[PDB]
Amino acid sequence: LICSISNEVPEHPCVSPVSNHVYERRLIEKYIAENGTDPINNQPLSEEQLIDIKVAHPIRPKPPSATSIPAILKALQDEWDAVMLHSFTLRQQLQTTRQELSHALYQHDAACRVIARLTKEVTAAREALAT
Amino acid sequence: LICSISNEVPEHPCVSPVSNHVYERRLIEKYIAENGTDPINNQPLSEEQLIDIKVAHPIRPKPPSATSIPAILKALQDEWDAVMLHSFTLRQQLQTTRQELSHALYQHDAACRVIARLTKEVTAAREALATL
Amino acid sequence: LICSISNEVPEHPCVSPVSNHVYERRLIEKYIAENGTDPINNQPLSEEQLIDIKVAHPIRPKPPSATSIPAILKALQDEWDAVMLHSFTLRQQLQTTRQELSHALYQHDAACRVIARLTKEVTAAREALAT
Amino acid sequence: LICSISNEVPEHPCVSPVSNHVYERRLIEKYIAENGTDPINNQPLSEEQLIDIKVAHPIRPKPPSATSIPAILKALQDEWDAVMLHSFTLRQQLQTTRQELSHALYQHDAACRVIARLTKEVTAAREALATL
Amino acid sequence: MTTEAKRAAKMEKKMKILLGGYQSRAMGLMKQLNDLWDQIEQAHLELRTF
Amino acid sequence: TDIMRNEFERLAARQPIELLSMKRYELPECVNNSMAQLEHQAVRIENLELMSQHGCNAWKVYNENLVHMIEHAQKELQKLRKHIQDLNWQRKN
Repeated sequence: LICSISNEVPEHPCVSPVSNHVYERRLIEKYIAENGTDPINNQPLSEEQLIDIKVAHPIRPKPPSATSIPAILKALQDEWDAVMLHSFTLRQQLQTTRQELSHALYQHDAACRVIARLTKEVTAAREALAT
Repeated sequence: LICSISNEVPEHPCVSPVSNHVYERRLIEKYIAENGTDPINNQPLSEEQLIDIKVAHPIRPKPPSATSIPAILKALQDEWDAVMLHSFTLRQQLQTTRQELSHALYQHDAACRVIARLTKEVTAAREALATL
Repeated sequence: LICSISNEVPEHPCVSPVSNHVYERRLIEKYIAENGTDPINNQPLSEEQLIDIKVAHPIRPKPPSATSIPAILKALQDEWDAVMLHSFTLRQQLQTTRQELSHALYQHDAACRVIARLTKEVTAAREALAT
Repeated sequence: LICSISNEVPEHPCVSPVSNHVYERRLIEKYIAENGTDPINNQPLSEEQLIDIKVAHPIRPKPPSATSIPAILKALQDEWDAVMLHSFTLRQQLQTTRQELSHALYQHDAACRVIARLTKEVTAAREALATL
Repeated sequence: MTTEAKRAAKMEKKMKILLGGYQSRAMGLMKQLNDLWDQIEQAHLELRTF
Repeated sequence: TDIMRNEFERLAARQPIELLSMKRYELPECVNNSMAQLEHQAVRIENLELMSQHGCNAWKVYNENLVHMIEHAQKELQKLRKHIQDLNWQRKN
């Protein structure tokens, strides 16, 4: 139902034979032109290998207050703002996730050291109780 | 949203990578188990070739609405494609109106000289007769 | 090179077999979907008679300029506003030409009725002349 | 902008209405005079089937301009495809690292319980050996 | 302009009350899809984590 | 790792100031814009005829599709809950 690059609702879906997943024809062709392999599996894939699908011709209802002015002025501007700020927020979250991964790996190594110390403490305490 | 083989609403969608037309996992599985082919085009197919429907990736989608810039570009393209034929509707009719206008003006220009000749002849005959 | 419907450069052209005309698939499709005929020849044609043409080399993408996109939006707006007026002037002129054609036809109808009285006067003149 | 017979730039581009792929009048006409068939698909084709001199007409041709009508929209489409393609790879890494974050936090609290138990184990062993 | 602008704006409000129910209905359905698409991916977290 | 689109988008975001849109069509040099409003109001009055022709049928025709697409998601949610629960049950024993 969806495209597996653009997160859209494809109008001409094409599926790959090496990794069976529906992609939009435009993004899949651009991906094949960039580097000749599948995006998902990174397996050998060409434009000729792709097999176009046929579908329900899926429809969008243009709003009742649709004109050249509202389409040109307000709609495209809303689309560009929703693109820019969303990409910016995603970049910020990516930086934060890297920082949190760093803090998690450090805390994990610290736990490993503490456990290694208690392994030497507890077992010798047990031997000393056995003594 | 539907299954092409049964025509019921698939609650387990699986699309095959040969002749994709969203099919029921249960029905397509049996169709492959009876014979190793795709139901529509009769091309070779396995159950491993099939893949159930899944969320594309961690890129989050939004519904297809009028807001979408792609739907806006498609709508602008359709609008221009309608305006193009709207232009032909008037240019072609002008091409008949102009031909009729040329023919009617040529008939008027061919008739008006003879009408002036009639306006000459009637008064010349009247001045000839009244003089005698 | 130019489809004889939209004037646009055909990206998926198809030829009509009843009348030799390379048109645009979508425009011809809508024309046949309204009425089953050819827009140029008015001959009976269907969808299945259409023969999809291939023109792979001709495609030339417009590299408008480095020019910023904020100016490109106003470019598209200006062109749409100009195309609307080019379509307005192309219809008012047709209506005026049809009106002028009828207005010339009315005099074309009156002239031959004046000619009847002229011929009657000429017959009267000869009828007096023979005597 | 090339003929499909000579590979020369056609000055009078005609198309045969069976397997149309623009050629030039001279080469296509000579190929028809040799044998009345199309050189591309070898189908039946005649001289009268060929559509000749270009069609500049009711159209008022606009040589491909920079900033006029549609190239801005095609460019917006090409840029939005890029925005979505970049969002794909960005969200992929976001979620793929989030999975590691979740597994790491889980294993961190799990191994925390390991020391929590071991500490009291040593603590009991200390008083055991101390009392003896 | 003002004659036809009043026409289409009146033509919109016949559809803006007509489709306006389905607009908030389709808006309500899309909010539920976006509600599940977080927890569905939240299922993807707790699968490979566990 | 994107084309110039990335540079213009980041400049427009850091800059934040959204690109100038079409403020010509609505106001109506003025004769062309006026005839544009005329053709556009005619196109709009035509586009509202083909909407009312079908009307509320086309909206519910996609609304049924909306609910049908909705159901599969909760079905897969049930599958996922069940698989995780079976895993936890095995770990428990």
